Amino acid sequence: MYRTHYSSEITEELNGQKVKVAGWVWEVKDLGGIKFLWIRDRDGIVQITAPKKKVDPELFKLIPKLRSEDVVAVEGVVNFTPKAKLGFEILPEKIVVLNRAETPLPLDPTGKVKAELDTRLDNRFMDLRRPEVMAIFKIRSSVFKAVRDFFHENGFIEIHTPKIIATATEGGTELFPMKYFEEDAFLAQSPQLYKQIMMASGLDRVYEIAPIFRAEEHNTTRHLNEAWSIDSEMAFIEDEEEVMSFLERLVAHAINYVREHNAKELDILNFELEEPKLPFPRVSYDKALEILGDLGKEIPWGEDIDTEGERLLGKYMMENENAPLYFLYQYPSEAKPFYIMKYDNKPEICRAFDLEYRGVEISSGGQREHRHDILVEQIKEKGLNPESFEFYLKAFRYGMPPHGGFGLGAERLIKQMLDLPNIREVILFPRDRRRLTP
Amino acid sequence: MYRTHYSSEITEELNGQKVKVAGWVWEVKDLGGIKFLWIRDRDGIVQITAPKKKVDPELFKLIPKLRSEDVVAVEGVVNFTPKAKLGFEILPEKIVVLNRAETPLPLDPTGKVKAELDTRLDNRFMDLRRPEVMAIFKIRSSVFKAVRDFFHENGFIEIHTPKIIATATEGGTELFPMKYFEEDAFLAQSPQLYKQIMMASGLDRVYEIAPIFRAEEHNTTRHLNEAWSIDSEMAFIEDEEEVMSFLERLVAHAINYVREHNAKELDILNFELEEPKLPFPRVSYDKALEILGDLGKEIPWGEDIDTEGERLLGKYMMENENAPLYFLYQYPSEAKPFYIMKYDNKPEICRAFDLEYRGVEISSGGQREHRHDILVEQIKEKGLNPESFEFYLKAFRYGMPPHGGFGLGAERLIKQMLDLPNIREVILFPRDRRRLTP
Ligand SMILES: Nc1ncnc2c1ncn2[C@@H]1O[C@H](COP(=O)(O)OC(=O)[C@@H](N)CC(=O)O)[C@@H](O)[C@H]1O
Ligand SMILES: Nc1ncnc2c1ncn2[C@@H]1O[C@H](COP(=O)(O)OP(=O)(O)OP(=O)(O)O)[C@@H](O)[C@H]1O
Ligand SMILES: [Mg+2]
Ligand SMILES: [Mg+2]
Ligand SMILES: [Mg+2]
Repeated sequence: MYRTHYSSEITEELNGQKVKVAGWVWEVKDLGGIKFLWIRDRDGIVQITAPKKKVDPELFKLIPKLRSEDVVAVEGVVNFTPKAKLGFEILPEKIVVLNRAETPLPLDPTGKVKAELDTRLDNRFMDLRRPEVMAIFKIRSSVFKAVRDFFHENGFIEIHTPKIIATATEGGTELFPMKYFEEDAFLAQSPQLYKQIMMASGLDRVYEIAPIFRAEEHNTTRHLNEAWSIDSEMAFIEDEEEVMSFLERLVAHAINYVREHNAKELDILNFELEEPKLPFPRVSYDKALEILGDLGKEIPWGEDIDTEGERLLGKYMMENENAPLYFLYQYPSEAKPFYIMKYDNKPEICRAFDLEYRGVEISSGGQREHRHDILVEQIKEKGLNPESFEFYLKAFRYGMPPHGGFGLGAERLIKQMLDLPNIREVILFPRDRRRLTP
Repeated sequence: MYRTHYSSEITEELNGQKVKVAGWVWEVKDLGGIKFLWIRDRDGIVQITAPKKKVDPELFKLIPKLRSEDVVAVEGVVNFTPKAKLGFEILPEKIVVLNRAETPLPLDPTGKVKAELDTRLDNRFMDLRRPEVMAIFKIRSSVFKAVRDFFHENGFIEIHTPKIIATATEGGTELFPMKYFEEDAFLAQSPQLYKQIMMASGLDRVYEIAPIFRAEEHNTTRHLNEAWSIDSEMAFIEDEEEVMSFLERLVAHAINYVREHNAKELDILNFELEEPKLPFPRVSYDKALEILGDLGKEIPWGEDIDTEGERLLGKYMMENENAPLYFLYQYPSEAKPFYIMKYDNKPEICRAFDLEYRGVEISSGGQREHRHDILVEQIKEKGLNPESFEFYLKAFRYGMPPHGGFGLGAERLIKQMLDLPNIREVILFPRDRRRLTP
C-alpha cells in the first residue's frame, strides 16, 4: 500500500518514526529556503515540511512542480512540533507522484467558488473532496451500521426480498414497469407484502435494508425515485405501540451513535445534533387536525395530512414541546392501507403511525390485520380485488401471528437528522424526474 | 408481547419462574388424565405439560381442540425435569389461541412428505418452518453481518450506488433494459463503474452490499437473474495481490463466524464447515491450463475455463492442496473487462482474479486500469464507445489513485459454503429464466 497511516492515525507515539502518507495535493508553498506540501486524505490534511538543509535536493525542487489535486505518496519521519498546525509534520524522504490532475477542475475543492447542486452531483467524486460533503457520507455509513447493530441486538434476522416483481399493489401508481423476458414486471416500491408473508414463517423478527423504486412524477426536496428503505416486521405484538417503541429506540440509537462516533463530522458541519429524549411525544390525528385548524390549515377529517400540514406541526411541536421527533397516530382507517388493523372498538380509526423528524415524515408503520377474513374485507372496502392479492393472502391461512412493522427511509432519516434542505445531499447519485446520470 | 422467551432462551437459571412462550402447534397428546402440547418456534420445540390435577379445567379442555400449525401463546412455569426430553417443560397457567391454521397445508412441516423445489419456493412461509431451511436463512443473515463487521474493522465505509443506469455496467449480454420516463435505461449488473468513480473522491475504501440484475439466458443451479453482490473497491494499492489478500481474509472471517455462531444450524444441516487456511492457493491461469491438460481437459489458451474445467480444478485443489478455496489469477487480458489493468510488461495477461469455492466461482476482481488514456484505449479494444462512459471517465482526469476491488456473490458464497446443490436454496424468492413469482 502507498500509505501506512491516514492523517488521523498519526499520534505522539509515532514521533520520530517513519510513516507513509498519501492523498491529493491540497496546497504547495515554496517559501525560498523552506517549502511546504499539504496532502489531503479522507480524514483531513497532513503537513509535509521541507527545510533545505534537511531534505534531498531533488525533493526540494520537486515540490514546486506539484499541482492542485495531483495524487502523491510521501514517505518520511514524523515530527511532532508546536510549529505545526495540527501537532506534527512529516519530514519527507521520498515523494512519488502517482497520478496528475487536469487543470481546470470541475469544482473548487476549497469551497471558495461555490457550485450549483447540479454541477456538484455531476461531479460527485470532486464534491466529496470537500470535508462538509465527506462528512455527510461518513455519517450515512454510520447510520446504516447503527441501525443494523440495533436490529441484531434485539434478535432480528436480516432478510432480502425481490426487487423485480409482478404483484398487485394498493395504489397502482409510481410504478417502474419493465419487461422480464416474456412477462411484464415492475421494480418493487416496498417489501411490504413479502415481509408480512415471512411473519408466517417463524422468522418473527425481520429487517431488510435495500433499495426501493418509485417513479414519482414530480421532484421535491424530500423525494427520490430511488431510495434506501429500512424495513422491519415483527410478530407476536399486542398493539402498534410496541412497534412505535421499538422504532423510536432504533432511531434514538442511530442518532446517539452519530453523536458519539461522528462528533468530528458534526463539528465540520457546524451542527449540534440533539440528544434524543425518549418516549417521543404521541399526537393523535384528531389532535393534529385541531392544531392545524387553529393555524388556519384545513385538512378534512379522513384525509391524510399534507406536506404543508407536516411542516406546520413540526414547527408547533418544536415551539411547544422542544421535540424534533414525534409520532402521528390513530389515523382514520380510510386514510391508511387495507393491511392496517383497525381499532376493533372504534373502527373508524386504525393502528397506523408516522414518525416525523423536523416536520418531515421519516417512517410509516402500524399493526397489520393478520386475520384473513377481515383482511379480505378491507381490501374490498378499498375498492380492490382480493383475488389479485392471492399469493399474499395465502400466507394468512396457515397460522399467522399478530404482527406490525414500519418502513424507515434512510435518506429521509439522514436528511432530517442533519437538517439538510435537500434529500439529494444524502445519496451519492440521485435519481429524479430528469436525473438519470451519473 | 405474547412471548418473553424463545425455546432456546430458557435455561436452568429460570427454573420455577414464569415465562411466556409462543409459536405453532407441533403435537398434541390428548389423554384422560393429562394433555401434552408441543409448540414450535424459530429455534425449536417447547413441551407444555398439563396434568388434569394441576391445570385450569378450561385449559385442560382447550388443548385437545388445538390443531397442527395453529398459532398459540402460553404463559406458565418453567420446570426442569429429566422426564422432559429437552430438559424442561412449561406448566401452563394460560393459553391463548392467536390464529387457526387451515388444512391441508401447502407443504409438510414434519418433513415426512417430500416436496419439489418449485413447490417449496411457491410457499416459502411454510418451507422455513422446517429447521434445515430456517438454518440456511439464519446462516445467510450471519454471513451478511460478518462481512459488514470485517469491512468496518478494516476501515471501509459503506456506500450506496444506483441500480437504474444509462450505461450497462458489465456489457451487452445478460442485461435488463428499462425505460426511465422518456429515457432508455437499464438495471445495474453491478456497481462497478460507481465504486471506481468513488476512488477519485478520497473515500479510498468502500463497500456496497446490494442487488444486482442479470438477464441470464440459461437456467442453471448456480445463476440467478437477481442476486446480492458484496462489492468493494480500495485505493492506493500496489498490485492485485493486496486485493486478493483482503478478500481471502474477508471470506475466512465469514466462514469462521458461521462456524462459531451457527454451530447449531450446521448441526441441523449435518454439515462440517472447515476452518479456513490462509493464504488460499494462488493458481495462475497458465498453471490451471497445465493442470487441466495433464488431466486430458484441453482448453486453448485465451479461452474461458468452463464449468467442467472448474469442477476438475476444484477437485484437484481439494486433493493436492487440501484447499476448498483458491484463486485463479493472471488471466488473458482478452478474457477480462476493459477496466482491468494489463501487466505492462506482459500485456496478454492482466491483473484479474477469481476466487473458487468447492469448484465454483464466488468472486472476481482485480486491479483496475486507473490511467485515463490507457483505459480509453481498452474500452475501444472491447469494441465499445468511450463517449458512452463519459461520467465514469471524467473521474480519472483529476487525480485518480491506483485501485482495485472485487464483487463477491452472496448467494454464491452461501451456496458453496454449505455445499448446497442449488443456488435457489439460499435466497428467499429466486428470480430465474422461468420464475418471476411469487
Ligand atoms: N447471474 C448471477 N447469479 C448469481 N450470482 C451472480 C450472478 N452473476 C454474478 N454473480 C456473482 O457476483 C460476482 C461478480 O460478478 P462478475 O460478473 O464476475 O464481476 C463483476 O461484476 C465485477 N464488477 C467484479 C469486480 O471486478 O469487482 C460473481 O463472482 C458471483 O458470485
Ligand atoms: N420517493 C421517496 N424518496 C425517499 N424516501 C421515500 C420515498 N418514498 C417513500 N420514502 C420513505 O419510505 C418510508 C415509508 O414509505 P411510505 O410508503 O410510507 O412513504 P410515503 O408515505 O409515500 O412518503 P411521502 O408522503 O413523503 O411521499 C417513508 O416514511 C420515507 O422515509
Ligand atoms: Mg409518497
Ligand atoms: Mg406519507
Ligand atoms: Mg407514509
